[PDB]
Amino acid sequence: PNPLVIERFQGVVSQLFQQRIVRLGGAVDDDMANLLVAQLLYLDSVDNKRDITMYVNSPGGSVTAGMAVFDTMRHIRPDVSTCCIGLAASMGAFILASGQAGKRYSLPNSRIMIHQPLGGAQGQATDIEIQANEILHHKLTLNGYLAQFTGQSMETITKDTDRDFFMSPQEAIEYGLVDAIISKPQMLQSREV
Amino acid sequence: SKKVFMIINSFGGSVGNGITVHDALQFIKAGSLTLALGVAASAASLALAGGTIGERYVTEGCHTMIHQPEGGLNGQASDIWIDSQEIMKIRLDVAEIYSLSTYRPRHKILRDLDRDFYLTAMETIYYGLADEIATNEVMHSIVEMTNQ
Amino acid sequence: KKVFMIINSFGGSVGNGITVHDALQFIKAGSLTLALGVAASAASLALAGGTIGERYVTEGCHTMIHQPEGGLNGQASDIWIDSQEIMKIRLDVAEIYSLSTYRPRHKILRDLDRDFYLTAMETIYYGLADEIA
Amino acid sequence: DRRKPPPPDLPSLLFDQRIVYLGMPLVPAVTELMVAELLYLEKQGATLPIEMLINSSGTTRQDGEILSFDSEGVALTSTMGFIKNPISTVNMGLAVGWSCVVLSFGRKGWRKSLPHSLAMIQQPRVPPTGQRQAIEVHIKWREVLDYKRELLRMFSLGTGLPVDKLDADMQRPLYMRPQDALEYGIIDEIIEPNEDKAEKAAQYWIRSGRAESEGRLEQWQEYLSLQEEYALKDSFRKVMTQDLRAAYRDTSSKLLKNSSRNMEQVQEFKERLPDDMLTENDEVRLPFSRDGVKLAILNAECYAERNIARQVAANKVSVPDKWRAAYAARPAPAAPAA
Amino acid sequence: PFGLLLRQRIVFLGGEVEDFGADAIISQLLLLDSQDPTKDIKIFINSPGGSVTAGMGIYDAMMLCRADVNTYCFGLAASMGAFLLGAGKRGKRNSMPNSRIMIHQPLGGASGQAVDIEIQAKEIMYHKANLNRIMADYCQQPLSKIEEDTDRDRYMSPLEAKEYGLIDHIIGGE
Amino acid sequence: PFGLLLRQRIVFLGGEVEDFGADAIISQLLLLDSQDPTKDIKIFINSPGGSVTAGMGIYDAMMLCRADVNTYCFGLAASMGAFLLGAGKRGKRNSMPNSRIMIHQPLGGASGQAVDIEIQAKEIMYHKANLNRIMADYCQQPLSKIEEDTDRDRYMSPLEAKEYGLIDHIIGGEEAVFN
Amino acid sequence: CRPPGQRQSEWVDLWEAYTYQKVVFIKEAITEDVANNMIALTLYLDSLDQKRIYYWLNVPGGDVVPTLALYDTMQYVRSKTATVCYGLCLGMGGFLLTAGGEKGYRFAMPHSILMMHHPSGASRGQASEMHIESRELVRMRDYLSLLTSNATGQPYDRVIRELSRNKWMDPKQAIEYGMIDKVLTTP
Amino acid sequence: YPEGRPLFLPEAERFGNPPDLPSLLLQQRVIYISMPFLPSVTELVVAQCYYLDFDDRNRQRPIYVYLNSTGCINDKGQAISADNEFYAIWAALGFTRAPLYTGVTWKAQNQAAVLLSAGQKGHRYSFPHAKISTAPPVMNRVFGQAVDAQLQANELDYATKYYAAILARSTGKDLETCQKQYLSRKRYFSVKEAYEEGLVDKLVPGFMLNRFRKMQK
Amino acid sequence: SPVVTPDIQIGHGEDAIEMDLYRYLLSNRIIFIGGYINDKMATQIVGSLMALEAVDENEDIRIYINSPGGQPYSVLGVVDAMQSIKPDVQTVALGACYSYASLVVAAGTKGKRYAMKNTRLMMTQPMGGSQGDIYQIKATVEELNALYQIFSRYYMKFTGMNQDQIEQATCRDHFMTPEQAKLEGLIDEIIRGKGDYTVPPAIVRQFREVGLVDDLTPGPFLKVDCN
Repeated sequence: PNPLVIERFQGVVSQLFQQRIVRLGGAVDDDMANLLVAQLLYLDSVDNKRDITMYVNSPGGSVTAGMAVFDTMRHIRPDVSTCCIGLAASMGAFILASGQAGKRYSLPNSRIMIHQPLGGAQGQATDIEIQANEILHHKLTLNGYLAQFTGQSMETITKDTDRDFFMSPQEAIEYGLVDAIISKPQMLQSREV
Repeated sequence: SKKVFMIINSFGGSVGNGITVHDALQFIKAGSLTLALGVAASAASLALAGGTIGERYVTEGCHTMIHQPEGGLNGQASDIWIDSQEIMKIRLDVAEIYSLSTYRPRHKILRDLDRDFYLTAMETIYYGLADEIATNEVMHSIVEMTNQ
Repeated sequence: KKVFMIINSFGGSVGNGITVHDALQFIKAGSLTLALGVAASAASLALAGGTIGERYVTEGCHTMIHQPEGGLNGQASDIWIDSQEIMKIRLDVAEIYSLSTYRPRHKILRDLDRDFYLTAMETIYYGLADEIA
Repeated sequence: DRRKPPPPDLPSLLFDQRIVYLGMPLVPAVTELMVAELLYLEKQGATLPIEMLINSSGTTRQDGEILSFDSEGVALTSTMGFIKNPISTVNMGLAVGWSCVVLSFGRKGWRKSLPHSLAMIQQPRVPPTGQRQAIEVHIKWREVLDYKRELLRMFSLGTGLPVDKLDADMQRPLYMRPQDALEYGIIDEIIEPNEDKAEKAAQYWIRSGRAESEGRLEQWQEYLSLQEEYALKDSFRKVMTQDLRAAYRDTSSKLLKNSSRNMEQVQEFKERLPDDMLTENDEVRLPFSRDGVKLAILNAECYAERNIARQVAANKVSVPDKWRAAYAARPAPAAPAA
Repeated sequence: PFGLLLRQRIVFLGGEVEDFGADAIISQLLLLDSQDPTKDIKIFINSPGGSVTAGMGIYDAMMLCRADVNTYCFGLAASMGAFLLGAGKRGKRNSMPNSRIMIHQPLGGASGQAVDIEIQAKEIMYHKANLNRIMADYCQQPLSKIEEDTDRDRYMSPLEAKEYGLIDHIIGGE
Repeated sequence: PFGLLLRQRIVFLGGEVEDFGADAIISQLLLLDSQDPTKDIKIFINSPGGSVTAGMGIYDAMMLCRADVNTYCFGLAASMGAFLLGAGKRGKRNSMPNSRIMIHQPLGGASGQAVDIEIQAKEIMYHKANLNRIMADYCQQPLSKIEEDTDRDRYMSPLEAKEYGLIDHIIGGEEAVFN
Repeated sequence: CRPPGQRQSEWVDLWEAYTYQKVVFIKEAITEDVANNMIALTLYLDSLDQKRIYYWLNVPGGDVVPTLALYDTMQYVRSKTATVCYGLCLGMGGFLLTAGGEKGYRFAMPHSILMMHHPSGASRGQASEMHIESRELVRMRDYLSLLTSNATGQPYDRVIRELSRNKWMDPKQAIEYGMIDKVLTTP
Repeated sequence: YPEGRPLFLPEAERFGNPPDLPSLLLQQRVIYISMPFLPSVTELVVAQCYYLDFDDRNRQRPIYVYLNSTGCINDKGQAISADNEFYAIWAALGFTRAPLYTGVTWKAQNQAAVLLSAGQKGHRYSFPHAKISTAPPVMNRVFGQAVDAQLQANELDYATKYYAAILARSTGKDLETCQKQYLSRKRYFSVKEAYEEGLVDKLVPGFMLNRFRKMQK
Repeated sequence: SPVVTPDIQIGHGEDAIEMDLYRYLLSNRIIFIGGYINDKMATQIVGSLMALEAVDENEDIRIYINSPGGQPYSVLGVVDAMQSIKPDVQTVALGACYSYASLVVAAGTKGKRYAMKNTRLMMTQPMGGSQGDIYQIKATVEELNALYQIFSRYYMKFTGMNQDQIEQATCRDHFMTPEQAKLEGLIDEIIRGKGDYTVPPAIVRQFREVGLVDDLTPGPFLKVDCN
């Protein structure tokens, strides 16, 4: 739209760097992932002990663009606290599951959606089976990583990941995506007697 | 009308249409004489191999192009694994036709099917896709038997 | 002598269903309406417009019942005039169905609020058909 | 001959021989002709057979293009059930979606197919709604449920499989071979090629000499030589992983624990000895491989090139650079390193 | 521009709320929480509609604010702003006397495989059961009265919106 | 960035040569000659083509420069950058040991009136005749041999470009050049 | 209507079989190309015999200039005419219902949707020629209202006020307004 | 059940004239090509020589071939078709025992020009103001590897070897002479100097100028 | 990002505001390669390599590569300019590498080629297209053989393998894992997490080729027998 909304959005993101909060928004593309890799290594340089509250809100994106986002969080020295606001995707909830154990939070009205990665194949007959092995390399590693995060077995992951599966925050505690739920205490509502 | 004559001159299409014309020519009780003009693609060489052995004629300017069929579509992760096993099975299915009609080994068909392999008029007779070089006399008897 | 037609439609405006409705009652002889597959809102008007006792339906056929749809754009005044057009057309096709199903009219407007689908069983109970072929 | 005019074209010639040709995909323009073709043949006699050829991609294209709905496939099988004559259908090449449903809905015993034809069944495709309201999605999902159950109903009467079995294989697009369609219930027998054409083609390569003079003998020998080298390669891969499991069972024999008797008390009480259980867990017995075959003679290969190693004995206290875990791990007399 | 009022704890829910449009507002809602968790936060709503998965991220981010929440409607609240108008604290939800308030079921689309229609129909029924529970909370209305009103498009004036429970006090007088 | 190389008198000629990109290099070339007429100017050419009208302005700008010029060829030099490669001072012409050199005539389209066609037909021939006689000066090659090598649309490795006379030195000691 | 029929012994198309039976069918919209085939069909049946012509209309709208070409051919011929309505006649198609057959020859189905409104046009360019085409659209507006006032018996001052806005009629109000003559029953 | 036998000029003169203009030319044994070599138009010319050799009584009347097309190369330079389609034309035209009288109206772009000289020697008819062009053919858009460009180079290698073999039989030159003269560069030929080169022999039969007819009067 | 990408930068100071993200990272001798490698951004990477050359001649210039491919001559100009400078270059592979970005991470100095855990590498023969007449078809196959002969001896100098292993790998589309690329010599060190030692399915297929894992004893690996 108009760049005045973009200018007032660029200001509040710049204030989030002072509170050690990074932003993952929109579709995970190749250029946006390079903007997020360079912003994670800078927050370690000012302090290598304080956590980074990662904001995750993405409706999808590329599979190899989010693969650079995944392994850059495990090798840095402080832990990354990941939160789910609004909606998680197949490349969004994989960022949610890649956080530190005991510091993965969520809101009770957000949606967690997980499925197998999409794509396509086109070309010669040898180009079909090679490109099919690329997606199955992305299929088996995401199912292998999710079994270590949630603690479930290998066969129960691929039975739910093969189709589009939505998850509730009440059942995400029992399944293993998020660890806790950050919310204010409710009001003392009187019953109907 | 104990023999049929179909001139083969096309650039080819899908591999599923070339299977049907090959299976239909090997089913009828009458004889099937196949003559090619120009080239014989993946949908056309199955009709060249679909004729009976002994009356497959190609001219001096005739070529022959053999290649593996293309395809593919967009979908989920496990959906590409199903059709990639199908393209590898169709590529083995057309290799059974080229090994039976030309009496070639199965491992040497897939080596030539891996790339776009072109053939001349001389090496098509040496491979087994045709029988002899066509001339005027092999088609002068065709146009005089169909008059009665 | 007796007209026999195949009913098969999945879309189309309901205004054309009124043209084929009154054309079936213009024939002096009887009519045999046999629905196959899908029966839309324009197709169900020709299905209910046939003679009572000769409306056949198969085991796998379905009937789509919904209100009319239209596209309105322009000045403020002719929207209000055309708003009464789509309302009384929906009241017209309710009276078309009411002559065959023998039901009160206020219950048919509740079924004409949203999309309503019927299988082969309750089509006989709702009076759109007669028996199963 | 003078009173009867000849047919002007090719579809009118197949119409005179009572042969219905479905060579076009399932569009609404071609479905109104097939309900007029089958209803016309019923008025000419309810006892004459109807020949049917199937060559179409169904209601959708093979690449995923949605050109029509799956509901026009329901009306095509309804005329086959309304009619009362024997129908002999022949699958010709491609059969995707509703095209194999009308192939299976024919008379049992007359369903024919080519040996290289293609058959496939899958879920029906749904066009997008275009960002409409919320409550129409549930009615659209009920339209999916009525059309999916109607597709499983017509598929069950043509094959015989139950509803719960056919629904699980229909979630993914499963392609069917002509050799696989016999045990699945799609077709009844396989159309064979001409036996007179088979014996005349086999006798032509022997008399003309083209089966041996054009270098076919040197290339067919390499096909058997590469299959012999491939059969020698996986046999060497299998004996190495058998020695790994034999060395794994030898290292597991130097253990002093009671973890094996705890699983015996919670499991069944019959098979206290190693025996068969008639289930998934088929336990193999690898030390019981004493063949003693005097026919598999070793080739002209000498094994004197094997070097001499250190050959460290088993009674050693040398431990590798690992984390300490010797809390209850007592040193074995055959393995003091624990 | 809008930067002069951002320091005065004022946010603007302007335009059609998309996935990026909702990201600009809920990022500002936690900065005003970080600046002062005691002072009031006013939300100005002017939106012609939007998706349910983007507009649900504004509701829980507004409920995460420990301070008082003021919600003022300026103009149009079509099927998304009317839910956020009642989502504020009771006693602070106000509206102009000549604004239009439209309540409606949250929109959704379904395509792809037939097995996706299994999943897409469930999230619509989950969003319908979630929104009808929240809209019956601050309005003190039973569930039978909420579901029969949100089934179609329903425009309403702020006169009957006061007794319904969407607003609390009229600020324009009469 | 690009401004750090500008104060060290190093400019870049990247991308397709257009009319808007032509005068940007000419305007910064005369600024370096007015600042220091003794210090050399190093250029870097990476162009996959261009117009013959705007490409000659870069050649006249280097001839207008009183100071010596140094050229460097990295990436591509297709039909316009190879002409600007040899156009520098002899003895100060370097490049990458694996960069490609393409010597081919420029292209052009003709349409319109019948008198309009024959004007631009001899115009692109006069551009072909002027580009051949200019490139034959610094290469020390005869005119009949250099007018037929530009007709062949084949690239040139930098190994045979040295004895051809188009280039003088190769960065890398002339052993890293691969055939 | 794509399968043909028979006249007495040979195969003839369905719309041309009713042409020999002096029945005219109009199913599509009134455009410039289909109006050239209608006014050539009226002169062909007028030259053969002199009987009553039947017109069945399904017009959902159309242009103004080719509709007046078909209206003027009804009064030029020396034969009689009768317009019968089935389905719907919208826009200028409803004006052709009141073209001829005023003496008890305007029939309609009981569920026909009628529509009457003022005609329209569009022509831009110079400001001086905009005054000339405005005089043409004004002279076409009142002349189309004068023919509806004489055929239906309505006053002229009421047609200008009512048909300037959107107006729709059912066959129950078409009897009392004088737009149709009789209503078709079930036989 | 009766056989659909064809009728020819000694038999179908009592059945009247043909109604359509291609059917008048088919009865006169004249094939007029006014369209470039598309896959739709190459199927009719194969069935045309199959019909002329089907039930002809004498099988010795000369077949007139009038060509006006771009061949497979358009005016812009790209390939709208491939050179393998011309191999089906010459193999079907030269099969019949009848001689092939070839004529040109306006143009013959690199595929119809080698068919112009491929007719019967001594009867190459031509208009006195036509254009003839012989250039080596091109290939369409092919996206492949290094070995894919080598096999496409072999297809054009057989194209120049087959086209020069026709010109060596017509003009009476060597195999390498026709590759250097014709199949090297995109050149053009007029009507007058092509007779000295060996492309055409004479003009169309019955040709006479309207000004030369006024000089006789 | 489907509609727009905002400027993700940080510049903060007590007195003055600093630059954006990519300008600050370029001052710390870190170059980023993103998007398609065309002729436009090829002068950006070479021009920044000459910018940091004049600043310091001994510090290690670091280049971060994340690109799905690029132009074959534009990716050729960044390699030979990187090998003709004084200091060493430490390359870090990001995201994926498709037949051109795998060359620049293999073109680094020995001991400084660092690849991550989930990086995708690929090596193939270069592609191209035929154009027009046979004088240009023969110029095309001589150009594709020239690009294949140049890229063949590039891997011979940086990895030290044989030319028969390159022709068997670059014949078809071959994707390599960093655990497999460490054996081939493309990289020097594998980057893992806090004890992250997961086995990719390319090594499970490699373990099936040597005979270490069977279908009866799958071990603590992922399932691979679902073919």
